This record gives sequence, structure tokens and C-alpha cells, in this order.
Amino acid sequence: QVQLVESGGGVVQPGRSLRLSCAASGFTFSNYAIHWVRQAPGKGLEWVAVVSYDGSNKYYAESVKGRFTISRDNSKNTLSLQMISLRPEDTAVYYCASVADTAMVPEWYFDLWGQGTMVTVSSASTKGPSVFPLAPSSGTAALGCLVKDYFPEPVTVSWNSGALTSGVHTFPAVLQSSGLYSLSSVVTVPSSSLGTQTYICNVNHKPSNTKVDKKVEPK
Amino acid sequence: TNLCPFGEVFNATRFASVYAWNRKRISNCVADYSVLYNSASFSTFKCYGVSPTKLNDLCFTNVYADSFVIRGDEVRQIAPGQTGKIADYNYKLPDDFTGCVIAWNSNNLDSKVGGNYNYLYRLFRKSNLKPFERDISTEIYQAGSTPCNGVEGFNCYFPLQSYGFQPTNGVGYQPYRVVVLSFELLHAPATVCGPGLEVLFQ
Amino acid sequence: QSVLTQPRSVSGSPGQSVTISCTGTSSDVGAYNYVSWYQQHPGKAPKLMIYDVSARPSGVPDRFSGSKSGNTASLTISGLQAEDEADYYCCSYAGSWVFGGGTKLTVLGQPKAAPSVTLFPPSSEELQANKATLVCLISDFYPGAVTVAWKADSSPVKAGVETTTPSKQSNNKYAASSYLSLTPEQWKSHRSYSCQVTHEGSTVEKTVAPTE
Ligand SMILES: *[C@@H]1O[C@H](CO[C@@H]2O[C@@H](C)[C@@H](O)[C@@H](O)[C@@H]2O)[C@@H](O[C@@H]2O[C@H](CO)[C@@H](O)[C@H](O)[C@H]2NC(C)=O)[C@H](O)[C@H]1NC(C)=O
Repeated sequence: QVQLVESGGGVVQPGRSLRLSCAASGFTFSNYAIHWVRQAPGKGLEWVAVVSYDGSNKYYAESVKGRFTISRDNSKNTLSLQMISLRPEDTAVYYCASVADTAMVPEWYFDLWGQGTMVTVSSASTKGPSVFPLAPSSGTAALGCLVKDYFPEPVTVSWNSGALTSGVHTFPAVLQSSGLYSLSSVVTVPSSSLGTQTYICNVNHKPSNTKVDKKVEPK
Repeated sequence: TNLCPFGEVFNATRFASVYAWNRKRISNCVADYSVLYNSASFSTFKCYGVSPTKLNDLCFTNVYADSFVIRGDEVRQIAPGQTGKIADYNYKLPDDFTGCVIAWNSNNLDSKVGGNYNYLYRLFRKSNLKPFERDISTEIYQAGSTPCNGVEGFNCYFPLQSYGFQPTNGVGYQPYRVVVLSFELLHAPATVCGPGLEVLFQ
Repeated sequence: QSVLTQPRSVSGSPGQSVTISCTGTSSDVGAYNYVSWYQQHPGKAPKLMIYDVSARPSGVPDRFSGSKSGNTASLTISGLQAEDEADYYCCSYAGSWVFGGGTKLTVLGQPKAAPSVTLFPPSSEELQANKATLVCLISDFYPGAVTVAWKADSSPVKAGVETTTPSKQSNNKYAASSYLSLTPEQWKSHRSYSCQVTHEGSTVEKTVAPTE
């Protein structure tokens, strides 16, 4: 079982330094070149850096030059990536990747992969949500609320304190570049009830001890 | 059958540097050369004395398989009467050469990201090699008027250089594996023969 | 820097074939034949499916085939099976290793469902807070791949847009949301704003205008 195992992930604050490691087993590590390739959450792959079999020839991607340093110990069969001045744009899963002895695939292709390790560069600390009423237009109507700028997850949303359930769709949140989340909850109701029934959001962000109620009315 | 061991030289996992070219001696066997022609897809298969169709009906005292690795645009030098670093200082072929030169692209196996520095060649030599000579000495080469005294430095050069094969080169600069079959026909008995000479014994 | 251009989405009926394009420059995909194709299932690492343009690594079915022409590589999957639903990425190793944007291959298992859009203007309280945000909620669509486009006064807009990646719902259809963050002034200045969601061939649009 040829295997690559990454370690050293975690959350760091923008501007600090971290050091990832990738340990190898099952093949002749010292014989092939090995790479770091990363993937930001929900996005595509990006090649980061490679080290030759010989351990002196090292190449990087411009987005990373000057900040990440790649190295390998061919006697311990390990490799390391020293990152510094870490930006939030570096938040991603870091895979190490090479080829195996049996494979007929050359080392310029990523045949053998680790399970990755996550690096989260975030200044953000616990913030309570801010709830705003998405009022109905003026058959059928749609109303809701916008839970905005909250961290961490999760946030829970109910309507009329559990009395209203049919027709409630709460949407998954968006990660804003800021580092904070924002979600929306929408309920679809008879237009003939806007005067009579009272529609009320009940938001709860437990990690910040924040329970908010926001009344949604027309106009 | 007692067939000949070509797969031991044409499919070896590792090949030699040109200056220390390897040489296996094929003997006491039968060989199908038309199988070897269509065995793989060779970039180069040039026969000088003869041709492979005719080779299946001939008998030679011994056969020699010289094997090594070089740049694509150096394979032209693995021919009789050629000149160049390789043909003059690493692997020389007689003008009266009766044999076949076979070569194929070995980029996926021998070039490495950043360079493969294990393959070597001889860069400097006072004199040309004689045909089929091998030179593995590492004596400092005097390029000036002042003697060197075995010390490397200015105009005093280590005579071997690394190929540094990379995949990002063009084909001409990529590593190619080469096998030179040379058919010796001495006064002694033919140990190696082709298959078409079994009809005379049935 | 450069990214090889793959289609964002591709849909293929089961048992049939699909082809994912991957277009680059003459200094990338045209420079050398060091083209590769990787498959990635949710939450796992990529897997090499093609190398040397057309080569298949050991243990990759011959349903996966790779070709190239000029500056464009093409991965082709025949005999589509549900397990093949995944993200696919091409890669060219010329001067550096360059990837593509990725292509979400959906293997169609339900009738096509068109998206339902609901567009909400900014709340009065938010305008009081010197902020503004338009909310475009897309629901009940399949295949799970839509493209959201914000349009001001019948003209394009691109700064301030934050869109969700489609997420499966309980009814096994997909939903996403898009938030267009604006300045109170930008909102009250223009005449209208529009959210356009493209699903398969058709596009749905909704429009909100400021009120008094
Ligand atoms: C050199 O190798 C080729 C390839 O055959 C394979 O070699 C190894 C990789 C082994 O692990 C197996 O995969 C194969 O044996 C040889 O070509 C084969 O020749 C035999 C005999 O005629 C034939 O039955 C096979 O079909 C051939 N395979 C292919 C892919 O062409 C070749 O004979 C070997 N030696 C020489 C001198 O060419």
C-alpha cells in the first residue's frame, strides 16, 4: 500500500507562519519528484510547488514564490512545506502528490495522492448575526429574512416559533471573502393573509449566545 | 528452441551511461530478428552490413549487444564514419561495421523534473577512440599550456559531464535508449544462428 | 495567471457519451503533449484518469479516452455510469503545471427541472444602515448546475456578487443563492436590477426596482 500522509493543518491568523509535512511509505520516495497541490474550498486545483528527486532543484508558482519553501529528507522519506506571511487567499486543502514505483506514469503527472490537510487563514472571530426582514411584495407571496455576517456556523432559523413549517426553505449560507457567513430563509404564503397573520423570524446563533426575533410585514 | 536473450538487453529496467556503455555477449542460441523488428515501435532501426529479412538465414560466431543512453540528436553519431563528442570520445563504430543500430525514445523513463544527473558522457579527450573502445578513466584534461598535476581548476577539467535530461526539452534534447547489435564472423564456429537454417536439418 | 478553459457544466444521459473540452494557449496545451485528466469525487482527492494526452493509468476503464488537437484537449467518457458523476480537471505541463477551471459532470437520473427564482430588494432597515443587499434565491432545479448573472439597467454587473455552490435539497433537486451587495446610493440611483439564472439552455430572469 503506497501511501502519502499530510499533517500540520489548522487555523492560522493572516500574516503568521505554518509548516506542513507529508510522510511517505510503500515506495522508493528518494527516487521520484513530489509536489504540493492545493484546492480552496469549493473551487479548483492549483499547483503550488515541486521538489526534484535530488532535493536541491525546487520550483514554485508565482502566487506562492517568496512565501513557501519546499524541502525533502530522503533518509527519513519525508517532505515539508514552510509557509510564511499567510494570506486568506491561501485557505485551502493541501495535497502532496507523486508517482509510485510500479506506475508507468512519469513524475510530471499526479498519480499518487494523499488525503490532504486543511489550512484556514482567517482573522475572523465569533460574530453574532444581524437579521433583516425581506418584506413581501405588493394569489401568493414570498417573505423571509436575511441573516447576515455571522461566524462561526451554524445558525438556526424558525418561523412563528415552530408554528409555521410548511413552505419554509432556509438556504445554505455563503462564505464571504470577509470570512463571515450570510444565509436567507424564505416562506411562501397566501397573499390574502398579509393583513391577518403575523410572520416572524426566530434566529439563533448558539456560538455567540444570540437569539433574535424579527417581524416581517409588507411595505 | 534455446532462443536468444534480447529481452534482457532491450527491456532492461536500467541502461548505462554512454561513456561506460554496457556490452552483453549473445552466444549459443537462435534468434528471430523479424520478431525484434516488429517487437516494438523503434524510432531508429538501421542495418549497415545487412538487412533483417536476410538475417534470419545467417550464422555468426558471436553477437554483441552494446547498450547505452544519449540525446536524440546524438543518435546520428551512432553510425560508421561519424564525428562528434559521442562518436569520437564515447562510442566509435568501425567503417567496416556489419550490424544494426536500434534506438527508441525513453523520455518517460530517464528524464526527471529538474534534470536527471545520473546519465553521463565524456566531454574531453586528448585523442579519438578506436572503434569499439571503452574509456572510463577520470583523469583531469589539460586544456591549456600549464600542466594540471591531477588538480581540477582553470583549463584543467573533469572529463565527464551530466546530461541532465528534462521533459521540458524538445525531442532532440530528450534521452534515447540505444542498442547496437554487432555480428562478428570469426574463423570459429557459429554460436548464434537465425531460424531459417533449420530446414537444412529436417 | 493562465487557466485552461473547461466548460463549467456537462450533462450526459446514462449509457451514452460526453466530451469535456479543455482549451489553452500554444505555450500550454500546444507546447507539449503533457496533458492529463483528473477525476475528483466530493470530499476526496483527485484521481489520474488520462496522461500523455491519450494514456490511461492502470485500473482506469477504456470508457475514458483522451485526445488533443491544436490548443484543445478533449476527455471523452462513453457508457456513462452513475459513479462517473464528478468534477473533472485537465492539466497541461509546459512551463508550469496549469489546471483547468473544472467541469461538473452530472449523470442525468431525473427529468429536467427548471429553476424557481425569487428576487428580494434591499430592506429599508439595511438602507438605514448605509448598506444594501439584493437576494436571488434559486430552487427546485435539476441538473444541479446554474449560472447567475446580475444586470443593472439592462447592462452587466460583476463586482459585489457572491454566489453559492448548488446544494442538494430533500426532494433531490438542487438550490443555490446569490447575494449582490451594493451601496444605498447605487441602489437608489439605477432604474432597476435583474437576476438571471441560466439552467441548461433556458434562462429565467427577475427584476426589482426601487420604491417610494
Ligand atoms: C520487451 O517487452 C515487450 C513487451 O512485452 C511485455 O514486456 C514486459 C513489460 C512484461 O511484463 C509483459 O508485460 C510483456 O511480456 C515484448 O513484446 C512482447 O513479445 C512477446 C513475444 O513475442 C509477445 O507475446 C507479447 O505480446 C509482446 N508484447 C507487446 C506489448 O508487444 C518484447 O518481446 C520484450 N523483449 C524484446 C527483446 O522485445
